[PDB]
Amino acid sequence: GSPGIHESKEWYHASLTRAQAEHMLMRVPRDGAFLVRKRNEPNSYAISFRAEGKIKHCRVQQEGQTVMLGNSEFDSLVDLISYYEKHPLYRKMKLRYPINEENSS
Amino acid sequence: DNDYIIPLPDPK
Repeated sequence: GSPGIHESKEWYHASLTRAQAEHMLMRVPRDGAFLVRKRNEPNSYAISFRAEGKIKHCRVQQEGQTVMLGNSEFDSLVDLISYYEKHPLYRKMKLRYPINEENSS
Repeated sequence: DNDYIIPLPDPK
């Protein structure tokens, strides 16, 4: 809510090892979780998430006008996943796993 | 090409 508009800090990564996220996503069997991280430049972001145990991230693009997460443009980084949070991202993912299998039952 | 995917709601 308050913490998310423009400035954000809780799911996006931009300091710790980005590749280390894959080793942390494989330790969670049965569904993984949805996260994000920075790339090798301030002109492109990515989403690190996974299910089962086949870790896979994503690459969101951005232009000088609006951003393009995929089939929708949403210059807002939080609004981009805000509407897609309830809708389906890839052919099945849905950012519905904001935590690792441990106490979400 | 692994460790990356496109957020598209459909098989295409």
